[PDB]
Amino acid sequence: QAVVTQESALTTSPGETVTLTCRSSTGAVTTSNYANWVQEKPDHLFTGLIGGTNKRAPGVPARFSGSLIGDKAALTITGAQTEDEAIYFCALWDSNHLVFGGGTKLTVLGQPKSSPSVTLFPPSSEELETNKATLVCTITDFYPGVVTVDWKVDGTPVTQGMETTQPSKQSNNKYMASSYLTLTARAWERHSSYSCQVTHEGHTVEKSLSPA
Amino acid sequence: MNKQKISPAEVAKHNKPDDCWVVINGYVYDLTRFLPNHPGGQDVIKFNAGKDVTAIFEPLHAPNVIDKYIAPEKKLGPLQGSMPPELVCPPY
Amino acid sequence: EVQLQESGPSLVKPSQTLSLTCSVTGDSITSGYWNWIRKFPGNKLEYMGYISYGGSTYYNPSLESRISITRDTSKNQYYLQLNSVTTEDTATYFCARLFGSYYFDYWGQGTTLTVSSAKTTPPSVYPLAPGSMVTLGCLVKGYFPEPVTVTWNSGSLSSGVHTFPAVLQSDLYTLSSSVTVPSSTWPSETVTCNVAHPASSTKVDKKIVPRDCG
Ligand code: HEM
Repeated sequence: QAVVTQESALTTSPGETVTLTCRSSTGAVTTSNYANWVQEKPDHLFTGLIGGTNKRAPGVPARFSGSLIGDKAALTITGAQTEDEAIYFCALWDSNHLVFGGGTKLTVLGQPKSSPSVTLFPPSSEELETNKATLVCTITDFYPGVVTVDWKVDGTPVTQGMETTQPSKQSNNKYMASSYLTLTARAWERHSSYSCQVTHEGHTVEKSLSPA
Repeated sequence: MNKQKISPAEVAKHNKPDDCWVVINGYVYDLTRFLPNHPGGQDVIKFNAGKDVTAIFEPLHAPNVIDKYIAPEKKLGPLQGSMPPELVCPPY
Repeated sequence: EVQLQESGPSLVKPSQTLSLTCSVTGDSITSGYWNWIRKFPGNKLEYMGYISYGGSTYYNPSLESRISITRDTSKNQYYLQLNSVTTEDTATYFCARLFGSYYFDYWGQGTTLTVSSAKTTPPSVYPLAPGSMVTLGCLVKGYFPEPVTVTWNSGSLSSGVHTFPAVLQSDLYTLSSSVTVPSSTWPSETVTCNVAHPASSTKVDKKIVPRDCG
């Protein structure tokens, strides 16, 4: 069963042309794959854009085109607009099965980039009375809305016990997220250093802490 | 299966109730023994036998019906170039 | 101008059989391919399968044993049935049409479906305190079902307040909220965190105090 692969994320600014591409794992995409493209905006909003490789759905702005670029299907946005900021899903008909990829997050710069505003809260002393502990790392005001978050206890990356939320859109069109670090009260006491590390646009912003 | 190019000349020739070929996308199909069993009725195929039916076929069928009904032996091979204008079906 | 509306439960326990409806107004379902799509919590879309305008079906080869798509032209609707439900089935379900072979025209709004054995549980609320501007937080941890309604100083303080999407820790929900105030304004003046969970019908409010030790 072919696996359909597409760009993590792509940033671009109004007016520019942007191309998003779509690769199948087993071979090169031809028109028999009937490549398909749909857009997802916040609030469960889905819009069909392209079908049969290069066929615009009705009601779709002409700035949207599909084509066969090298060995993959391609979605071309010629003269991108701020409202084109959303997640793009590719779908291919492979082996009589229709398959979505993991989608692309396309940022269409509507305001200057901004770096994240990270804040680490320790476990509250009341939560420790349950033999549980939860550090909370709040990430605000970042743009574009892509962010990888990491944790270190005593200078070592933490494998298990963490969950981060999906970047969500703020009222001012930047993005926010939270990361939780769950431990038992025993673990919390048995270690000394704690860190939440937010990588955005190249650099990493780190907020660090010790109990005292 | 890696199969031989077929020319438009040869396809156009296959266009009667009991010798029916069609071009969907750029590929060739012998729909002859399929006729009796076309849920869309025989006529539509007959009427268009020996033609490129891409523009009619594709919006009425999902891409995975061909392999449910049609034996692969009847997937004849890929078209050489393209069917002459007169023999390409357009949307109605 | 052409609407798809999904129907069904919002919650169903694992083991059970989920039943979803798609009501279609503005066009006859005897024309395109009519389908089901899922959107998991992690942003992954999954094509469920379809039924034709003639009643022909097709299902994702991972769902053949479970999924079952029916239709009734008279009421002009089709359906999705998915038994042996599991935690993994937690997602938002969409119906969309497919101009057979070409593009998706018409998607529904979707319905969220949650699979859980969890019994109704009030949140435990804990102040999140650090120790020019001071950033205070609130941890609403370990509740079911959603939602919670979170506020600061009874709504008095509504600038620079970020309430984040709840995640799922040990079959229960956890979410946290934060407000940002001047350093001059706290400890000095009281910042209380308000949490209403309509389901368990509780309502608590945590004052945020300077830190401990240790
Ligand atoms: C290539 C092999 C073909 C196969 C396997 C096939 C199979 C089918 C099937 C199963 C249906 C019913 C669709 C459903 O119930 O969802 C259908 C419908 C239809 N087909 Fe085909 N077909 C083929 C070729 C063609 C060709 C060449 C034409 C004419 C160009 C054609 C014209 C139609 C039409 C007009 C309908 C719809 C009739 C209606 O609305 O009731 N088909 N076909």
